[PDB]
This record gives sequence, structure tokens and C-alpha cells, in this order.
Amino acid sequence: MDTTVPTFSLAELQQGLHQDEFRRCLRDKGLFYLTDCGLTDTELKSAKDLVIDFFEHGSEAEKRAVTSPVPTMRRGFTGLESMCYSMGTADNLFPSGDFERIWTQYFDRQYTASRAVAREVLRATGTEPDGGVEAFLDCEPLLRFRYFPQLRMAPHYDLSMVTLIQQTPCANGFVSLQAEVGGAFTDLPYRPDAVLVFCGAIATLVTGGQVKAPRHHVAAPRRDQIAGSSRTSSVFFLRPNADFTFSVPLARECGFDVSLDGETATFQDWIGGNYVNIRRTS
Amino acid sequence: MDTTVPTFSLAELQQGLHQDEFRRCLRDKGLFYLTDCGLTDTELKSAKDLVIDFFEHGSEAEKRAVTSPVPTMRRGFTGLESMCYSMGTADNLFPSGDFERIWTQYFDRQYTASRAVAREVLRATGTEPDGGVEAFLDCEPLLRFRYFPQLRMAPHYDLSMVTLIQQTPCANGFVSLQAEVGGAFTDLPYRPDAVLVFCGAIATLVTGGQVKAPRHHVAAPRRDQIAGSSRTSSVFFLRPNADFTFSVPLARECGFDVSLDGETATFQDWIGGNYVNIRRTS
Amino acid sequence: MDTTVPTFSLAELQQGLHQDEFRRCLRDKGLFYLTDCGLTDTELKSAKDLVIDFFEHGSEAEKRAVTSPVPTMRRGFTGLESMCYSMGTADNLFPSGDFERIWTQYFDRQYTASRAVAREVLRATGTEPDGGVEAFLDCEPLLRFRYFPQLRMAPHYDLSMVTLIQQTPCANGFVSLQAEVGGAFTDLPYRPDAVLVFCGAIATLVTGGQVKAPRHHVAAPRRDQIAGSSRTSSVFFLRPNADFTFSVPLARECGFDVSLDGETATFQDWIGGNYVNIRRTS
Ligand SMILES: [Fe+2]
Ligand SMILES: [Fe+2]
Ligand SMILES: [Fe+2]
Repeated sequence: MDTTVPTFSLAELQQGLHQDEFRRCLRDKGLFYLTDCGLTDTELKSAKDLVIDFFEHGSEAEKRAVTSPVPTMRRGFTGLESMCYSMGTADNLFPSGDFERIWTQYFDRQYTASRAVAREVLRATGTEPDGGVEAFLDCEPLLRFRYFPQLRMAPHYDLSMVTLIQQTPCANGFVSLQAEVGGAFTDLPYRPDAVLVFCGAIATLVTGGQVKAPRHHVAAPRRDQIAGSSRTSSVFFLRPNADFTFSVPLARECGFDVSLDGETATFQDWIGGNYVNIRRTS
Repeated sequence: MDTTVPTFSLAELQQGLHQDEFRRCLRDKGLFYLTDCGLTDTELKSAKDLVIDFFEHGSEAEKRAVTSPVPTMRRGFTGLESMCYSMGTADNLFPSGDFERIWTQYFDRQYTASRAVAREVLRATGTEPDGGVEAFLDCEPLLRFRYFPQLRMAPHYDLSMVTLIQQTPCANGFVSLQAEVGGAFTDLPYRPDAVLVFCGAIATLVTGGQVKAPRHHVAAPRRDQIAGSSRTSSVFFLRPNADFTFSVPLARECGFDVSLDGETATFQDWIGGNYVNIRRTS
Repeated sequence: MDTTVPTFSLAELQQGLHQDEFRRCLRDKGLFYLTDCGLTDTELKSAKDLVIDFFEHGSEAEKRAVTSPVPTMRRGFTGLESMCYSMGTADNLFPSGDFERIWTQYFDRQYTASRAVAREVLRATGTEPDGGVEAFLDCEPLLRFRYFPQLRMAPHYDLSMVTLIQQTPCANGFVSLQAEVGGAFTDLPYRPDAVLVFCGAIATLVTGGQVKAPRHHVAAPRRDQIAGSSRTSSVFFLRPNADFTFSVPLARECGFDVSLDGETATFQDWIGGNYVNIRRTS
């Protein structure tokens, strides 16, 4: 097996091209870069610029006005243990009308791209979710933008259907994001022309095991890269609704160690009453 | 914003004084010291003394007789990874009649103070829990007394309604407990005359977002304080009943990333079948 | 109290011998070695040999063919953060017909031994699970074989009914597995003639508190044992069905900090929709 992280054009997949190769990617790797999906670098930079300005120059009062009273990183600003800004389809917290305009447009484009790629994952695998495709994809997305100051993130897999990641690079050129591919950790660099897609465990679940959910991590630099090692990432989790329903025996056939009585269950039955975005194997 | 941790007299709040200031504390900080609440330092020291004597001089058999067969720190003694002693309203494990007398009185005073302050949090925010105030406050408290030998605790927020903390100081004067206030970690020293209150996430939940649940941590000393760095803390979690019921849309409006189908849910639906006292943002 | 880890012969316990001593072990220690239970060292070595050969010499494609698409360590091979091989009663992933023959026989013998010892734990404590003994023991076992390359595992207790552990030793003689016994960590060495049994929290639960679930950990070597410090362990979790039902008040009497409304609950109500094999006190 080639252990290259492939690139697919969303437009081409939508036209029914590369289906064998897309299926094989999904099963053997569960990650790919995605071009031609409406996500430009120029827009990335307009949303990045305005949030970095807020992180840098927003006063404590401005920051407090867009901070939830529980520090869950669901909505608004989180001073972290890094700085984060989160949003979804509603209940958002925005610093200014300008920020709101730029981030609503950016979110919507990320949501559209994620739905579209998930629709292709389902089609390529012959999967019709219980309740139909479009109700499955009208869901509970979460977008988190994180600034990291000059492992940085422990290995895990995502529990999303898909996760779309747009990064900014380290000024020093260090590549921080890595995933398991072919039994080896492989670099996932920034590309101005593409978004990185990770498949998550709900893809594996809904397709009956036809999609891998790869583990990944964020590495820290060694000696030379203290200097020039800040980076940012825009992480869009496409997450199912609480009432997404699946087959319990089918889940057990593809590695889910469920403790569910009966023949069908929901996402809420499986994960509980709070969303869990990631899981460690360890 | 002043980033001072304020002090309120429970008696004054009960008389309807300082309401604007109490509301603003609750929303912007979610922590305060509480005087005039029936918790003396002299009593703290009588309960502390008898449990420290047990920790120090109790034999393994004495300790085993008050150790639960699962090491959950719910009741009785836990030799930890520190030493802890836990209690609640019933099912307690006591080393001797004297200890029982002193710790039952101490627990009861902590429970009374916690209920009283929670009642003021609810009143100041205009909150009537589903099922009424008094059923909400007749709940599932947990008291944990921890001795720490000469970060010591990772940052988290509490999932209680409120948490009351009485500490003993480091002989060397180091201040170990810190909380986020105004975007900076701030010292929370021992005060002989007051108990520290942290608001927890259930306060945020039940009030519809009018109360912050602050993050906090316990720091370790640097070079000078190896010597004189032991301390103790009495941590009283006021925790809701499993059947405490709340609005799902309201929860989503104030930062809770719930995965709950339908319009109302219980605490058990949200957190699951075992109590979870704390949560990390990370 | 003697703080020796005792040995019992399963055959003798089955004949009704040593009952007082077995009860006292279960309550005060919750761990023992088990002889005369159908688990030989020769068989251990035949299963170990064939899986170590696979770990060493299996190609990435061979490994991929027996890797689940979600990395849960439920079934098949997991390249870890060490290498693991997992199996249960069905849905297994086997590298070759020979491996399948040897590992099916090995699993079955481990399952038989675990059921048998659990049956004695129940009998010695006078326990009839809701729904009867044999339905309780026809359950959801998980076997995990781990190779460790030259703490290595944080302290926890198991959430199984019982856990059977067969190890291979460090070539250098270092003893890595340790458990709390009598308030001190005690060595649990490899024995060619016996399997180690840990009681888990479901034993404590189903018996109404008559069985301790001990904490344990895996230590790393110091200076001399870098060399000769690889080891393996075969860990068999005997885990209840999702619908195992118990008394909520009884659970609270023996240390379980449950958040369960009502008088009875299931294992799924308590732990949720995914199996959780271990728990930290910390
Ligand atoms: Fe991730
Ligand atoms: Fe806390
Ligand atoms: Fe264990």
C-alpha cells in the first residue's frame, strides 16, 4: 500500500469520479486532503486575522462579554490550558458586527463543505442512514479555532462523522499535525489549496465498518523551532444529532465495544448526554 | 472590573443586602468568601485534629475497617495517589464514637451553610428550580477532607451547585489554591474567618447562565517551600439529585454541549449513572 | 493481617474447601493466585509464541487485515501507545488458520476458568444475581494480550466481575505488576503454575460489598533493567451483560457513588453505552 495521504477534488467526487480509489482511501486510511470544496486560503486568512486581532488586542471586558459562564469551548472565547474561539449554527457569541459577518460566512462555508464530503462518503459506501441522508447531515456541528503560542496534543481519534481542518503554518516550517498511515506517523502539512479531512468514528459506525477513523496527534518542536513555532488550526466537527439511530450488532461487528441492550440505539444512548469529540485508545 | 475575590456575609445576604453586588459577583466571577455562615475555625480544627490523628496513628486494621471495598472516595478512608476521609448524609464509616460525634456535627454545619448559600444564589437570580427550591437543595452532598504531604491538582471546574472549601495553611505561608479571575490566576488563601465558595456548573445550569463556574487548580511550591508545604482542605460538594430536571434548549444557550434529545432532561440523563464532581476544559 | 497474596486451587474451592479463608481473602484483599484451573504455562507459551511471531514478522498488510476500523482494542491487532491483540466470543480477526486454532482454544480455557472462579466468588458470598448465576456468567468477556517493549500503567481498579492475568516475566527478573495489599504495594510476579485473579468492581457490586476491588499498577524499571525489561501480559476481563440488574440502595451502601433515580438499575444505566474496563481513584 502506497502510504501517501491522497487528495480528492470534491467537485470530481460529486461527478462520480475516482470511486474505487475513494472507497479504498476511506477503508484503509480514513483521511485525505480535499480541494475544490469552496474553502479558500484568502477567506481562511480574513477570519484568522480578525480573531487573532481579538485574541491579541481585545480587553478583558470584551473577552468576558463573549465567554460562556461554563468553560466548555462550545461557544465564544476560551482562554485555554492557547486561546480558542468556538461557534455553531446558533447561540453564538461575537465581539463585533464585523467579526460576526466574517465568521458567519466562514462557518457556513465550512458546514457546507463538511456536509458535502460526508454525503460523498455515504454515497461511495452505499449507506443510507436510518432516517435518511439529509436528516443525518442536518446536525450538530462545532467549529473551534485555536491559536497555539510558540506532544502538544495527545494521540486520539475523532468521534465525528468527519472533521475538516484548516491550519496556518509554523513560520519556521515545522509540521506539527501527524496521523497514523500504514502503521507510521505521517506529516499533515498546511496546504493553501486544500482542507484536511479526518474521518471520525461515526463514519465507521454509520457505514458498517467501511471507513477507518485514524489516530492523530500534534507534535512539539525540538531544539531549532522554539523560534517560529506558533500555529493556528480551524477544526470543524460534523457531529450527529442525539437521535441518530444505528444497529447494535452491526456496531459490534466493526470494533465498537458497546454496552447496549437490545437491537438498535441512539448516539445519545452510546455516548451519553454531553458530546465527546475525541477518544484515546490508551 | 475589580479582580478582587469578594467576601459576603451570609447573614447580610439573607437580609436582602448587597444584591446587585452579589449578582454581579456570581455572573462575572462565580467565587467568593463567605463569612457569618456558622463555620468556625475552632471547629475546623477539632475535626481536622481527630482525622489527622487517625491518618497518623490509625493502624492498618483500623483503617481497613473504615475503607470501602471499592476505592471511590465516597465514604470513609482512602489512602491516595495524600490521605482522604469522605462522608455524606448516611452510609458513613467512622473510626470511633468520638470521631463520629465531631464529624457528624461538622458535616451538618457544612451542609446547612451550603444549602443556605445556594438558596441565596437562587433567590438573587430569580430562580425556581423545577420541582421547587427545597426539593432541589435536599440533595446528594459529598464532603472530602484531604491531607497533602509536604501542579498538585490540574485545572478544572466543579460540577456541583456550590462547593464550600475550608483549608489549613502551609506552615511556610505558600498559597496553593488558585482560581481564574479576570483572566488571571489569583490566590485563594486560607482565612480563619470565612469559607471559600466556588460556584459549580449546576449553578450555571439551573440559573439559565447567570452564574459562572470558575476554573481553579492547586499549585506546588518552588525551591524554598519543600519545607513547610503540607496542607489540608475540607471540600463540600453540594450536588443535585439524579432527578433534577432542566430545560435542554436553555442549557444549550449557556454553553452546555449537550447531546440530549427532547426538551427536558435530568441530571442523570446529562452526566450518567455515576456522579462526576469535576470537569477539565482541556 | 498477613499481607501475603494467597493461592487457592480452583478444584479445592469447587469441592467446598477453604471457604472461610476464601471469604476473608475476597473481603480484605480482593486478589489471589489460582491454581488447578486448566491454564498451563505450556499453552500460554504456544499462544504467546504465535502472536509474538505475528507482531514481529507480520507485514503491514497482514496487520491491516486484522485491524478494526476504529482503534478500540476490542478485536484484532492494535499498534499501541506496545502491541496488542484482542478477542472475545465472536467477531474475531485472526491472521491465519493456525493462529485461530491456538487462540480460540486459549480463549475458551480462559473463559471457562474465569466463569468457574466467579461462580465460586458468588457461592462463597451467598450471592444469587438478579436473573440467576448462569445468565450472569454468560456474559461479555474481553481478552487482551499486550507486548511491552524494553509507571508503565497508572493505578486503577478494574470494573470487571473478575480479571484473570497471565504474564511472561522480564528476562532480567524485574517484577512490574503491583497491587495494594494491606496498605502497601506488593509484587505480583509471574508464576508458571497459576493465574492471577483480580476482583473487579462488579464483584463488589453484585455481592453487596463482600468483595474488595483492589488498585494496582505496572511499574517501570530503574537503572539496571533497561536491558531485559520487555514483558507480556494476557488480561481476561469477565464483564457483565448490559442488562445486569442490581439494587441502587445496596450499591450506595458499599461505596458506589451512583447518580441513579429509582430502586434498581442496569450495568448500562450505571456505566453508559460503551464498556469501561478500568477506573482511577485519582
Ligand atoms: Fe482530532
Ligand atoms: Fe474543584
Ligand atoms: Fe487492571
